[PDB]
Amino acid sequence: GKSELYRREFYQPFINSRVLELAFKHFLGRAPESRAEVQKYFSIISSPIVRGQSSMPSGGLYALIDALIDSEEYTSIFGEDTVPYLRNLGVEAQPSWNWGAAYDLYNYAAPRRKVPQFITLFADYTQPLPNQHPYGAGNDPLEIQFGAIFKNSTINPAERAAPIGKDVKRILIRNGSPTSNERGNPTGMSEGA
Amino acid sequence: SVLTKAIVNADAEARYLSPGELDRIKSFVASGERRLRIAQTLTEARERIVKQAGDQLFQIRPDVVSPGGNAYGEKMTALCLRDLDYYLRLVTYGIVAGDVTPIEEIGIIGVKEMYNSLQTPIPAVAEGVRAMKNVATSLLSGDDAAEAGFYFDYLVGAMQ
Amino acid sequence: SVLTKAIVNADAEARYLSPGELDRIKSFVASGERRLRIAQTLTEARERIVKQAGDQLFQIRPDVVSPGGNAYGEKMTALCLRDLDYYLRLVTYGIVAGDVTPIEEIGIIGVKEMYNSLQTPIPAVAEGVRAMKNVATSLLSGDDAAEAGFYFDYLVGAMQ
Amino acid sequence: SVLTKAIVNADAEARYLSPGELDRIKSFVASGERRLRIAQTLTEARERIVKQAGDQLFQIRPDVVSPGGNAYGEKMTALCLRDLDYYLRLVTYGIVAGDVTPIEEIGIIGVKEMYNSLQTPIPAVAEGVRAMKNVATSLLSGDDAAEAGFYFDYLVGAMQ
Amino acid sequence: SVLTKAIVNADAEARYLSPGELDRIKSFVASGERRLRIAQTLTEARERIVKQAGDQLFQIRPDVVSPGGNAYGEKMTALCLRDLDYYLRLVTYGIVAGDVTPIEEIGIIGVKEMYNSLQTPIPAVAEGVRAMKNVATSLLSGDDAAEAGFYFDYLVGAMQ
Amino acid sequence: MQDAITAVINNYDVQGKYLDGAALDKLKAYFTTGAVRVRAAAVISSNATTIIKEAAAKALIYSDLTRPGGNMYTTRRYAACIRDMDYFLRYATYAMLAGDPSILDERVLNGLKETYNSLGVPIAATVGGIQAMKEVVGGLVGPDAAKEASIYFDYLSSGLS
Amino acid sequence: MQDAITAVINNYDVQGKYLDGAALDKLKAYFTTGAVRVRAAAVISSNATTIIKEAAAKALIYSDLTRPGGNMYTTRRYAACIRDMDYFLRYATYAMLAGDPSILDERVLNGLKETYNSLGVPIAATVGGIQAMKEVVGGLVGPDAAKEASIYFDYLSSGLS
Amino acid sequence: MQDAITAVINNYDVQGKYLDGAALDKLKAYFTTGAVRVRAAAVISSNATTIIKEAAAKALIYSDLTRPGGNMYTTRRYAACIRDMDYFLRYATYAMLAGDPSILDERVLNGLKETYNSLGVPIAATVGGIQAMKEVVGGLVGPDAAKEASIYFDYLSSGLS
Amino acid sequence: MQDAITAVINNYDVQGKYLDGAALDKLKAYFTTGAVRVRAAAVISSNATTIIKEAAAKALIYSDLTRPGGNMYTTRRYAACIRDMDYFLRYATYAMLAGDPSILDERVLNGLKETYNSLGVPIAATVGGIQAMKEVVGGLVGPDAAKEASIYFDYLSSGLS
Amino acid sequence: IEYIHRRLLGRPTYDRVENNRYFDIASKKGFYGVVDAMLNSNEYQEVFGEDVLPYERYLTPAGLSLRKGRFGSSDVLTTPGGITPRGDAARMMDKI
Amino acid sequence: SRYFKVTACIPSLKRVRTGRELQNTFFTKLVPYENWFTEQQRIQKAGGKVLSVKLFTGVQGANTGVGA
Ligand SMILES: *C[C@@H](*)[C@H]1/C(=C/c2[nH]c(/C=C3N=C(/C=C4\NC(=O)C(CC)=C4C)C(C)=C\3CCC(=O)O)c(CCC(=O)O)c2C)NC(=O)[C@@H]1C
Ligand SMILES: *C[C@@H](*)[C@H]1/C(=C/c2[nH]c(/C=C3N=C(/C=C4\NC(=O)C(CC)=C4C)C(C)=C\3CCC(=O)O)c(CCC(=O)O)c2C)NC(=O)[C@@H]1C
Ligand SMILES: *C[C@@H](*)[C@H]1/C(=C/c2[nH]c(/C=C3N=C(/C=C4\NC(=O)C(CC)=C4C)C(C)=C\3CCC(=O)O)c(CCC(=O)O)c2C)NC(=O)[C@@H]1C
Ligand SMILES: *[C@H](C)[C@H]1/C(=C/c2[nH]c(/C=C3N=C(/C=C4\NC(=O)C(CC)=C4C)C(C)=C\3CCC(=O)O)c(CCC(=O)O)c2C)NC(=O)[C@@H]1C
Ligand SMILES: *[C@H](C)[C@H]1/C(=C/c2[nH]c(/C=C3N=C(/C=C4\NC(=O)C(CC)=C4C)C(C)=C\3CCC(=O)O)c(CCC(=O)O)c2C)NC(=O)[C@@H]1C
Ligand SMILES: *[C@H](C)[C@H]1/C(=C/c2[nH]c(/C=C3N=C(/C=C4\NC(=O)C(CC)=C4C)C(C)=C\3CCC(=O)O)c(CCC(=O)O)c2C)NC(=O)[C@@H]1C
Ligand SMILES: *[C@H](C)[C@H]1/C(=C/c2[nH]c(/C=C3N=C(/C=C4\NC(=O)C(CC)=C4C)C(C)=C\3CCC(=O)O)c(CCC(=O)O)c2C)NC(=O)[C@@H]1C
Ligand SMILES: *[C@H](C)[C@H]1/C(=C/c2[nH]c(/C=C3N=C(/C=C4\NC(=O)C(CC)=C4C)C(C)=C\3CCC(=O)O)c(CCC(=O)O)c2C)NC(=O)[C@@H]1C
Ligand SMILES: CCC1=C(C)/C(=C/C2=NC(=C\c3[nH]c(/C=C4\NC(=O)[C@H](C)[C@H]4CC)c(C)c3CCC(=O)O)/C(CCC(=O)O)=C2C)NC1=O
Repeated sequence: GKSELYRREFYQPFINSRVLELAFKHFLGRAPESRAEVQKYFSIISSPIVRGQSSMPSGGLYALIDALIDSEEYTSIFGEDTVPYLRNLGVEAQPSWNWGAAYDLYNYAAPRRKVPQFITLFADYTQPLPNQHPYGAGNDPLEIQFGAIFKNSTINPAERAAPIGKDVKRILIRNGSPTSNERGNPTGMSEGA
Repeated sequence: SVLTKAIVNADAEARYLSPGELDRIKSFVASGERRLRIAQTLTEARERIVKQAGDQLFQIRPDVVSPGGNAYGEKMTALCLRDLDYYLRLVTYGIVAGDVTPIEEIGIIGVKEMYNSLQTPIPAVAEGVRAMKNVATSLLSGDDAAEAGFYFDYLVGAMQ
Repeated sequence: SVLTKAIVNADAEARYLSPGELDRIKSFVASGERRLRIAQTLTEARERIVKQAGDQLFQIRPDVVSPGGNAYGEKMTALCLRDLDYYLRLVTYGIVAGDVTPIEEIGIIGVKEMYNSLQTPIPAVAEGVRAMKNVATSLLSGDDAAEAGFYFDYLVGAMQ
Repeated sequence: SVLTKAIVNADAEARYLSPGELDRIKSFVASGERRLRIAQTLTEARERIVKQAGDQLFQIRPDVVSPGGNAYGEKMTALCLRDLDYYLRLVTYGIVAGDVTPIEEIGIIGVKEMYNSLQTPIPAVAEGVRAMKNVATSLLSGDDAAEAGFYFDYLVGAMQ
Repeated sequence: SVLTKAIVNADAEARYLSPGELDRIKSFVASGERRLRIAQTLTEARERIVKQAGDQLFQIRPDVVSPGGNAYGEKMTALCLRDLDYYLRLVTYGIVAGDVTPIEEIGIIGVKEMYNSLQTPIPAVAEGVRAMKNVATSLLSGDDAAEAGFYFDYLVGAMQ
Repeated sequence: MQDAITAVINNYDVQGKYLDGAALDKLKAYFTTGAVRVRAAAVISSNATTIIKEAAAKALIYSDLTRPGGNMYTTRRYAACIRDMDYFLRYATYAMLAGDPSILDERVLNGLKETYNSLGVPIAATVGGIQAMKEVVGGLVGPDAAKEASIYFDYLSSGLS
Repeated sequence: MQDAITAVINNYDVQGKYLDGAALDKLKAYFTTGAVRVRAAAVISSNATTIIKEAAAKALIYSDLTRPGGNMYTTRRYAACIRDMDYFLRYATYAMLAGDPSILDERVLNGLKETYNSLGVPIAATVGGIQAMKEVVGGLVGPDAAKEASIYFDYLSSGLS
Repeated sequence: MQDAITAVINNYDVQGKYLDGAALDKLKAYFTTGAVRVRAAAVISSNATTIIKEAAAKALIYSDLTRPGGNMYTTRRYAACIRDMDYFLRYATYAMLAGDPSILDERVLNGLKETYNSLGVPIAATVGGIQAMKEVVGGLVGPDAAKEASIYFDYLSSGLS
Repeated sequence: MQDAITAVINNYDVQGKYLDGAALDKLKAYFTTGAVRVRAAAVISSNATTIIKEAAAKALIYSDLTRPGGNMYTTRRYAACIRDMDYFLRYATYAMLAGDPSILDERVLNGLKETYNSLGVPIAATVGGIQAMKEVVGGLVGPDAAKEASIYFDYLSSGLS
Repeated sequence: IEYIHRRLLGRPTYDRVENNRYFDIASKKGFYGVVDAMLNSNEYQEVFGEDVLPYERYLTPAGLSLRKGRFGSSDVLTTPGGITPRGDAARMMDKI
Repeated sequence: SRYFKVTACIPSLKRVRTGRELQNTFFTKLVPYENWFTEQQRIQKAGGKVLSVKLFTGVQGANTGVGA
């Protein structure tokens, strides 16, 4: 884990918040399961020195890998002799509060996703609906003069969904005078310019 | 319900509810106990209503239980009876709600496409509903009969 | 300003600037020193203008500074004079910019809603602005007086 | 209160409470909840009601706040507003009691002598009470507005 | 709270609430009335406690209110007193919750980083919390004084 | 959007059951409080502008918000802010009438946080204004509907913050 | 996860106010309803297994779920039930010990619909099973404590469907 | 968008200050160079197509870009690249006339980098073409406005890179 | 990641070309400013905490962000915001040293916008803090490397917004 | 459909109902059904009338943060009643 | 492919427009056959008067050759 080969491969191209999610799948055979876990491991990664006992060779990736390997969970399942293995549906009891996110991480296309997913998902659970298209978040094109961009969701997966329902009315900014939004002023397109 | 319809118009016009709308809500909540009574009576007598409406629809058009008919067979006719039970439950919901939002959102939008896909006679279904209309109005007082039959006629119109 | 208006029109048309637009830009840049001098004069005479505007305003509409009046009390008249100073500042901004864009963005759009919420006489504020116009035009030469009076008149008209 | 006016009336004849009086005491205790709610609603908005009533009064009768006026000056105006607050308090007391017995003893008997000694315009005070009635009825539903305004009209009639 | 610390502790083992945990939850619900009363008593005297504690702190550590002090100036002193009020609020939250779980997440994690960035003396803040503890314990009976003071010593130890 | 009655009907229909005693008791629980809700809504509608005026006076204006550099500076921004206050008041009234914050979730708070962050609006100041409006509304309506009115203002404030 | 005590504090902290009369009334109400919750939790425990068996017999078994094709046709599909259940108990026993939905939304009812949609698992059936346990626990627990247990079970069923 | 005059006006309006000596000095500094900007804009508008022709000839064509496998291969892509080059030239002229790059920030650069990354357009080649037009325009306009026009081309190139 | 030298090397290796005179000018242009970058990096590393403190005092604190309901309310959120500021400063220094924003794209901007959208963090306020840090760093390092420092802070701000 | 809606009418779609109405037309009549249904709306006649060209009317906050937003917000969030030392040093310097 | 030559007069009562609405109030225009229904209903609902309608493109009784 702390070798140069792993640093060049799973620490360079990714964000810290994505490096946590990849290290969880690599050294623990599972995905991060709670928002408090992500805060702890990110605060472990982010600081230059954390130290545990005595010595301070604990920076970023080195400190995070030590924290992951010395965890209570690791030395209770893959203790001291066993190469860690995927604890997917067959092996253990599967949690359901991150089913779709975790089974995307377990796939071998997981490193191809650079946008963090688990910290976003655990943040979405405790906040109102984000404003986007009622369908997936990649359905609204870039707002340029003549682009029609429409990010692909296959070139670089950044899939984001949200239960929108049918009566949720989007909030749009008025490109002009604020008091003519047509939601608090039924006749606003007919007053001046 | 009437609350939802009033709130939708108020939100559309960007204004609080009018005194007339508030009076309408007051009258609707006043009529709530009567509406509950009609719904309870129909719920208690639903099975007999379903069976009689089915018999009436079948002897109006027996072709549906013919070899080339959509409802030929025991399990083929049980589905038609279950559908009639479904619309009876929907009209009970509409009676308790006070207007046809639940019925509209549950059993008439896309019903043309669904029945075209299933190759089932929509006008035959309408006559089957009207049989339920007759059987249900036979078990209520005059103004309760008018109240339930208004929703039944709404379903009949919405079918075609 | 004039540059913003011309460039916005050309960009919306997806075109280079017309020679007429270039001529108006040349005229605006030529008149720049005179506009700056007028703005300097108004800025240096800002306090006397506001005080005299307050005096003729309170003379013309004494009910405004009266017990059931929006600006009764020493701090309520302080706020009225502060608003008059704000509008004089916006008039100087408009004179320097060469058009009414800064005045429209900063102190006209929504003024009806704000003053209705605060319960203040908009015609009274218009009369105060007119008094400011008179006091300002008494301190300028004829061409400069007309040039500033155009913006003062637009302010009075827009507050309507 | 209603209880005092009923019990003492059936005590001047040396009899128990009348079977006609084991009524409207009853309606009083029934409507006590609404009376308490109305009094609380008036009490919460005491400052706004007093301020707006004083504003309307000073517009309609500006002679009092003139140099030859009884309420000329900042503290003589403060005293006028304090009197208006006193009468609003008495109105709330009357509303909770259900009778104008407490307000009568507290602020009506001898009011003519007091205001004649102080040289204050009693018609002006009555108009101030009317303005307070308008501001109060602007904050209440129709039935509660009528109930509060009926006591307000009692004050207006008594100050006469 | 204790309920949080007990239910989630018996959820990490996939069992129901232990019989050892169908206790001190019970003691907490028994002492809930006393905790609420103590919290209300502290909340009622929040301004006196903050003022006297700030006074004692500024006497004990006058260097902070000197020219080279972090809290020099009237508004810098206002911010210090606001921080003391914040910590009193957190102490009341801890008292009502029955555990230092809420105050820990609200105002302890990262406090070292925040105060080091702002260049504030953490020992001075700790002494301020101690002064608040003394003033609070002066207003309470012995048992309640100990109960609140124990949370106060928790804050003092955590800011260390 | 959904209300008490439609919520009961939908949560029985999705499980395919008929109206049982629990749903019936829920619906009479809504029915018993019909008059109080409509009376409070009428009072709020009649006193709409005064509530916004008093809330703005207590929480927003006469501060650095209305001075230059404040977000509420300029007539355009002042009008937009009072329009937002009217938005919150009217939707709180709708939620109080319907007995359900589903309308608040669907048509008020969805994306409002990100929109305010994009525009630079002070969310803390908005929550303070909402609480001032809640206090004024609780004063006007009285104990009868004070709690029911306050719960939806509190829902709006908790969603925003 | 939050209880009433933590919920009130969290709601009063984002707006930076001390605990006022309304907060002390809510906390007082929870503290007064703090013994029946503890007793009914123990009653739900011990008799947990018989509750699950009775609920399964009442709703799940004796239907298409046991015949060939059902999602409880064989054992180990039957065994994933009793499990699946024992949650919906366990949880909501936690809810009616630290009474607030919160836990039921954060641990049990969150993405459960997605997992069931990816694994089969008839949601209507597993909601009827929930209502069966609601009836059995209302029967076992008592008259007054039948409610708030009915509240948390109804919340679980409604959220799932 | 903003020009120099509106930028100064907004910068003082946010502080609520009347125009003082420094603001008047900035305005005079703009007004002194008014005619040079207009003459440079007229020259650029007159030589628009020729500037694109030399810029393409010196920076893009006769390379791997125009051959098969090159991004600028095929008539569609060639027309697209020249249209983009024209857009850059026109908005550079607008920014030079207005004396402020806010129009470049608002109307061109917004999302352009993400768009070019998505389409596979070589940003390095685009920057090279923009610099080629910069040299040609500096040659045409002369010492008077060469640096003034050049700073906005450098702005576009730095915004893309 | 890649610096200027490696960027030129890959740009030639993709064409399979020996490095030519133009690549030599690019490498020489980087090599000319080698020492100034090292001095600026040393100064920034020595004054890291002071820059963050001054930028926070200028752009973040004494606002509604720090008041209840704000995003940076509570000690945890304050520490997180200053940690993010330190992240931005450190990666800006790395980008200055490498002479290429590739490390900024790889290790900062990819997905940070969506993470901030999910968390509710004010991106506009964050970019304002980055700009304040840019002003302070430009003050400290001096005219020699002020522009080179400022270009990468502008890159971070443009990528975030 | 979502992109054509922005071109023909100046705003993105509001509702799932609004999206589904055009979707269920596109599945029966195709591109001409969508475009004809969009151009024949009551909203088009009410807003753009018969002489006015369509124009951009609304923006999403994500798009609005792209046009503006570069270099962030310079205003600094001010908040009412807050305690702030900003400007005091400048005022003291001017007084001196 | 048929069209319609339509002359109509639309008065705007409650708006009161400040500048040059001859070209908006009274006008003659060509409309396709498939849109004449919607255009006529737009004119009717605004209180307008349909002065004249002409075929101008097609044939009176074409069974074929009239495809959109
Ligand atoms: C009077 C009965 C007529 C009839 C009916 C018929 N129905 C089916 C099959 C289905 N009908 C439904 C209906 C509904 N789903 C809903 O959600 C609602 C409203 C709430 C309705 C009304 C569905 C879903 C089915 C599919 C099967 C299923 O769900 O189990 C069929 C079977 C079709 C076939 O040919 O196999 C019939 C025959 N047929 C008649 O002749 C009567 C007039
Ligand atoms: C007894 C006072 C001590 C002291 C304090 C001091 N604090 C500040 C500035 C801030 N303090 C806070 C605090 C908090 N934010 C939170 O969320 C919490 C948890 C509830 C706390 C405690 C914050 C955010 C600030 C920043 C400014 C702001 O609030 O907007 C200052 C100002 C220092 C400066 O340089 O400006 C002081 C002086 N100083 C002392 O000497 C005492 C020991
Ligand atoms: C100036 C500070 C602003 C602010 C910030 C803020 N951030 C968080 C939480 C997180 N920030 C990050 C950031 C990063 N991860 C990365 O990999 C990188 C680049 C390498 C960055 C910049 C992450 C991942 C988190 C989430 C994890 C966590 O919670 O620690 C928070 C906390 C939000 C919360 O309480 O949930 C804040 C407040 N807030 C402001 O108001 C400032 C403008
Ligand atoms: C007022 C107390 C605070 C404040 C507000 C403020 N808001 C805007 C602009 C907008 N506000 C909205 C809001 C909504 N649209 C919706 O559909 C809903 C749900 C009901 C809400 C809440 C929107 C969309 C905008 C932008 C588009 C528009 O104007 O319609 C402004 C103006 C910002 C500007 O100048 O561009 C302001 C000032 N500001 C404060 O300081 C108060 C705390
Ligand atoms: C003065 C001639 C008239 C008058 C004015 C009056 N104004 C107020 C209060 C406010 N006025 C403003 C104004 C503005 N804000 C802006 O952004 C602009 C554009 C530059 C303006 C003009 C505001 C925001 C307020 C609110 C208070 C504040 O500034 O914080 C009052 C006070 C009303 C009250 O109820 O307190 C008054 C009296 N009144 C008259 O009678 C004159 C005709
Ligand atoms: C029983 C009444 C119904 C039913 C269920 C069923 N479930 C599974 C499999 C799983 N169920 C879960 C559930 C959860 N995980 C959680 O964390 C929680 C909340 C804390 C829940 C509710 C999960 C994750 C699985 C998969 C992993 C596992 O088995 O533990 C099955 C098995 C499906 C299969 O054969 O693959 C079944 C059958 N079936 C019925 O018929 C009822 C309607
Ligand atoms: C030309 C020097 C380089 C080049 C360019 C190239 N661009 C496209 C396609 C598009 N370019 C744009 C550009 C803009 N949209 C805006 O709003 C602005 C600023 C206002 C710009 C500059 C867009 C949106 C597109 C996509 C839509 C379209 O194609 O019109 C292409 C075509 C790619 C393709 O075939 O898909 C090309 C080739 N190519 C080079 O080799 C040069 C370095
Ligand atoms: C006034 C002296 C006489 C008079 C006039 C009158 N006119 C209308 C309505 C319209 N007037 C216009 C005019 C124009 N439209 C244009 O495009 C232009 C170009 C500048 C002009 C001059 C038109 C077309 C209308 C109809 C639409 C509209 O109202 O704007 C009315 C109202 C008619 C009605 O009720 O529909 C009246 C009364 N009436 C008199 O008594 C005077 C002799
Ligand atoms: C292929 C292996 C296999 C079997 C056999 C199996 C059995 C099985 N038997 C069941 C029930 C049942 N089974 C029986 C009875 C009997 N059972 C017997 O094997 C005897 C022949 C008989 C008693 C003499 C009864 C009575 C029930 C109802 C539950 C109860 O007893 O309360 C159930 C519960 C669901 C239901 O009611 O249908 C299962 C899953 N599943 C499997 O995967």
